[PDB]
Amino acid sequence: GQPREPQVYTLPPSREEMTKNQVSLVCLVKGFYPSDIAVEWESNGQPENNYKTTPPVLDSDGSFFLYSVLTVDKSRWQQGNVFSCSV
Amino acid sequence: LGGPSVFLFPPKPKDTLMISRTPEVTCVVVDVSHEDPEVKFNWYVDGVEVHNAKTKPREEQYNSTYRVVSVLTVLHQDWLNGKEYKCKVSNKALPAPIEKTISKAKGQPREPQVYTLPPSREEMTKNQVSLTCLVKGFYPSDIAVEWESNGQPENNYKTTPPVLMSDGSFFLASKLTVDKSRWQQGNVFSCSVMHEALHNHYTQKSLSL
Amino acid sequence: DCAWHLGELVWCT
Ligand SMILES: *[C@@H]1O[C@H](CO[C@@H]2O[C@@H](C)[C@@H](O)[C@@H](O)[C@@H]2O)[C@@H](O[C@@H]2O[C@H](CO)[C@@H](O[C@@H]3O[C@H](CO[C@H]4O[C@H](CO)[C@@H](O)[C@H](O)[C@@H]4O[C@@H]4O[C@H](CO)[C@@H](O[C@@H]5O[C@H](CO)[C@H](O)[C@H](O)[C@H]5O)[C@H](O)[C@H]4NC(C)=O)[C@@H](O)[C@H](O[C@H]4O[C@H](CO)[C@@H](O)[C@H](O)[C@@H]4O)[C@@H]3O)[C@H](O)[C@H]2NC(C)=O)[C@H](O)[C@H]1NC(C)=O
Repeated sequence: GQPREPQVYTLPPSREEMTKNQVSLVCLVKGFYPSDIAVEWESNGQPENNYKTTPPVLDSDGSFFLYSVLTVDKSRWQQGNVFSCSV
Repeated sequence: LGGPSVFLFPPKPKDTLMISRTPEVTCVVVDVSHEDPEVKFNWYVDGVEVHNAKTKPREEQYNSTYRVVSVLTVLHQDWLNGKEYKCKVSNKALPAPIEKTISKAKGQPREPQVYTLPPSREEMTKNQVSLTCLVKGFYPSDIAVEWESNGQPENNYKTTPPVLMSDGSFFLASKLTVDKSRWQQGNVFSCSVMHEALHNHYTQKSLSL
Repeated sequence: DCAWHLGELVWCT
């Protein structure tokens, strides 16, 4: 098919997850075709490596989506630096 | 060309976790010849032979082979207790009978943590939006995730495979797509999750605008 | 107690 540009959203931790020593930052990448894509995470210019990215899933409109989850010490979600997802 | 191969399947998670459903293990025999369609099945539960398995109708594959299937009902708690299920398959195109064993994964079960996350601000400009149910820290990876609104299943969601986290437990995310206007209305959406480690195998989390 | 999911019984203890 014709290629499709992904929409990329970074979702913050749920107020409910704030009870743990670590929180999850969630990246939703959706509406992409083909299924080959690279997700990177950064905080104030530095690479973040403690993440897992799901394989692409075929979506109902025939594009793919995926999610990437960065797990970070909750200390740091309280030091403040913006964590951000990129393709 | 063969002869046969045996695939042993476990129950669906939803059937092992719901007392109102019936879990079964399924012993599937493929590449059974037309010359020798006759298959003998032996079943065992933790090494002990059982006799309550039932053979399904033989299925013509139209490729010179039949598919021959034996089904064994399992007790919910037996599965969840980790008992071993063995299917032994004999057939004249087989030098030795084939044995296959399955059970629940071995490891300390871990409760999933379930968090629902609203669409991003950035998504509010589109015709449909995404509600995310993040389910993390679970073990083993057998899990059911569904969504609902006002009593009724939502069908328009997709769920990633479980993905293995470094600590040996799993996570996944389920994405429910709804018209931006259904979200705008302030309707309550729920992510229901079934897993062995939750109290009574069930949790539900909701969110709205 | 018991869990229900959509009016179907999940589990009780
Ligand atoms: C002649 O044809 C037959 C039939 O094949 C079909 O027809 C032909 C014309 C073609 O169109 C084929 O594409 C069709 O398959 C051929 O039979 C096939 O042989 C394959 C091996 O040669 C065998 O491959 C192995 O498949 C395993 C997975 O099987 C799953 O998934 C497939 C789809 O992926 C599905 O079609 C299969 O039936 C089977 O489906 C699951 O079945 C179980 C049990 O029925 C279900 O679980 C039960 O469900 C009930 C309710 O329904 C309830 O929940 C119960 O509690 C529960 O137990 C389950 O839900 C089904 N799931 C799905 C998703 O459908 C693989 O795991 C296996 O991989 C392993 O082995 C490999 C090496 O072989 C390794 O590489 C690998 O790493 C793994 O270890 C193989 O891929 C096919 O399944 C089989 N097809 C069928 C339909 O049986 C035959 O090969 C051919 N012969 C010749 C000589 O040409």
